Amino acid sequence: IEEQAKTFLDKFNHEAEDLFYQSSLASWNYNTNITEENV
Repeated sequence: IEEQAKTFLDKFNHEAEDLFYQSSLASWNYNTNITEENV
């Protein structure tokens, strides 16, 4: 349960190294220009 808390707070990362960073690399491109579509 505690490991299943540890690993699900580590395997959600397998759903979200992309779904953070490919939203966070996408958080970046708001800032090179006056473009809001990025925000």
